[PDB]
Amino acid sequence: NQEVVLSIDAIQEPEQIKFNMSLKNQSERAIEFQFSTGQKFELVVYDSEHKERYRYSKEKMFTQAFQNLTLESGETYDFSDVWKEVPEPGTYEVKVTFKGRAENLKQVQAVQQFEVK
Repeated sequence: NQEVVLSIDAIQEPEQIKFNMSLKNQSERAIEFQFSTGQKFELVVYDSEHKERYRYSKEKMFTQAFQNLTLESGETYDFSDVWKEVPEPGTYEVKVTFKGRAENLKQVQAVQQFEVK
């Protein structure tokens, strides 16, 4: 029913937490996304008081380059990130937002609860 779908998988590792994402074109048509900088996504890890614990974007510099990307019918754009410190046990939420903009598409974002144990 939705043309594009973003999935998030959060996996607790020994030294860190890993986030695997896949932006999937489920439509029958190719879809173009445009970006105004090199940055492809944003990822933010919220705690139970909605304070930010991690932001992919902090500590990074992106080129001010326009980009033009086509996701074919069925194609996925796969991407991941590592949060380099396990926090304390509890439930958290990761919100990934895709920075590419498709004509006649709401911006693509997903959220995902995950427990650190």
